[PDB]
Amino acid sequence: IVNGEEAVPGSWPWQVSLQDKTGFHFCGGSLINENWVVTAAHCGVTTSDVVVAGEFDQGSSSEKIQKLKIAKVFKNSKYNSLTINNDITLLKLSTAASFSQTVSAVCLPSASDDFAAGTTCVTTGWGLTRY
Amino acid sequence: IVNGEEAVPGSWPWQVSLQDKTGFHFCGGSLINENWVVTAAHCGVTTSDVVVAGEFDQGSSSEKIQKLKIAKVFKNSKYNSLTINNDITLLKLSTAASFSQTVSAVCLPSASDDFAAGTTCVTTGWGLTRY
Amino acid sequence: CGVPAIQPVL
Amino acid sequence: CGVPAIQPVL
Amino acid sequence: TPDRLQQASLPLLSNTNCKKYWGTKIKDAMICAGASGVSSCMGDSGGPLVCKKNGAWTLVGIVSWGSSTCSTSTPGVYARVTALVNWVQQTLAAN
Amino acid sequence: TPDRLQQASLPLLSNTNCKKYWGTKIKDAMICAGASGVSSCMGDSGGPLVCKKNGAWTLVGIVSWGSSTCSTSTPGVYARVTALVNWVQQTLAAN
Ligand SMILES: *[C@](=O)([C]([C]C1=[C][C]=[C][C]=[C]1)[N]C(=O)[C]([C][C]([C])[C])[N]C([C])=O)C(F)(F)F
Ligand SMILES: *[C@](=O)([C]([C]C1=[C][C]=[C][C]=[C]1)[N]C(=O)[C]([C][C]([C])[C])[N]C([C])=O)C(F)(F)F
Repeated sequence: IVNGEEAVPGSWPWQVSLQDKTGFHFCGGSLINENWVVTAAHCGVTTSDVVVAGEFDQGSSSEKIQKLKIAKVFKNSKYNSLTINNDITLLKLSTAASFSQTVSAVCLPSASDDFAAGTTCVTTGWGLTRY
Repeated sequence: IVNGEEAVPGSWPWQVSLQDKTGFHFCGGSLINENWVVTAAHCGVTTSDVVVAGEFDQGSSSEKIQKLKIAKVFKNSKYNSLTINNDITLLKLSTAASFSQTVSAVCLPSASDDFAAGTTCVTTGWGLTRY
Repeated sequence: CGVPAIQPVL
Repeated sequence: CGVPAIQPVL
Repeated sequence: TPDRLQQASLPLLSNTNCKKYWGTKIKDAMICAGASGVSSCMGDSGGPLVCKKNGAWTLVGIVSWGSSTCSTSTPGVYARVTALVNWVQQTLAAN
Repeated sequence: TPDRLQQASLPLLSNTNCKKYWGTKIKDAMICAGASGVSSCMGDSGGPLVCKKNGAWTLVGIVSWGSSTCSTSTPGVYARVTALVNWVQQTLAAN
């Protein structure tokens, strides 16, 4: 995120980090419950990637993080890789996340919900902070 | 403004301050040219009020400000004081503002312009900074 | 869901 | 009109 | 009021979405913005709401009213300049 | 990428206003936000766009794509969760 602000640790409890065997943070994801991860399809997750939960600082050696194995990758077949339309993949965990003060689920909308233009919403991430 | 940021001095060149004989900043206004001030009708301007231009800090004794007399108050008669509908008054100056690096006019839209929802616009002021 | 145990402060 | 001689920085 | 000139960036909303907050109070010559984590407050009235269009800053609203309390979760109500601009042209023209 | 978790508040825009920036690139299952002075960037993909509704944070977008450059004047494109949520319900249901 460009022009963000540092979040209050443990405050976006559903915010996971996608990392590779190497330990490289490659995309983000959101917990929708204890066994299930939501992310983009273009992030190209595989079963050797690790879902990392309860992170604030990828630099810390002292946080109580969970490194969780991916069992299955559910790529929405309505994903149109040329278009980048319907960009969503579900990731089923091999080991259920343990819910805590810092690991929790985000709520999902029902398909018939309205989110009007001009509404102030919030985005989180470990994205480039400057281009 | 609640949660503002301090502006770069002289950067909102059209931004005037409405003050009373007392020197009290009571509302804001915008320069639309050298002889003409736009503000709200509810601000209840009178001819003994002073249009103050080129201000940054009402606390300074050292800015090169212009204290300009009001000649006429043009209250939009479509102003509906109960409703607060059509809240606009024009103020004609007795002495023309001198335009400079810090005193300039804002552009006006044509009536047929579109300003879409979700657009990031900017507001300026000397308003309460905390309630 | 949706109610962090530690309040996001904006 | 509309182009300050000193750039507003946001 | 602060001594120093403040500024804030914020979003225009629709009247529709706006009557989700203010209802029948919101009329045609008024335009809403904020509910973003910023708010105009007592002392800002008459002051501008500017949007840049084709490189220049256009007066799109005049600070009117909103949350008694300057709640930053409540959208500010502004005068809608497009609806009043002919009056302005008509006034500068006569005088 | 920064070590520390960042956040940013920003506005949803309409698809319409959104094709004022991205045009035919903007499809039905995508939702736009930003162009506010903030931008999502490389490294944010898959991450959330949350809006609070009736006291709780709802997943309204999934960080998808935008300005090659993370321009903060260019709106970010996100996945639109309302359009994909039945697929999610259908998936959790089967497995
Ligand atoms: C204006 O500076 C204030 C501005 C204000 C207050 C709250 C939210 C946004 C902007 N205006 C008022 O207090 C007005 C006055 C009438 C209704 C137009 N009313 C309210 C409550 O918003 C001031 F009037 F000079 F203080
Ligand atoms: C994503 O983190 C980035 C995110 C991004 C970049 C710019 C603006 C907003 C968000 N996504 C990309 O780089 C994507 C990839 C395909 C098109 C979905 N494309 C672009 C250009 O936005 C990342 F892919 F992990 F870096």
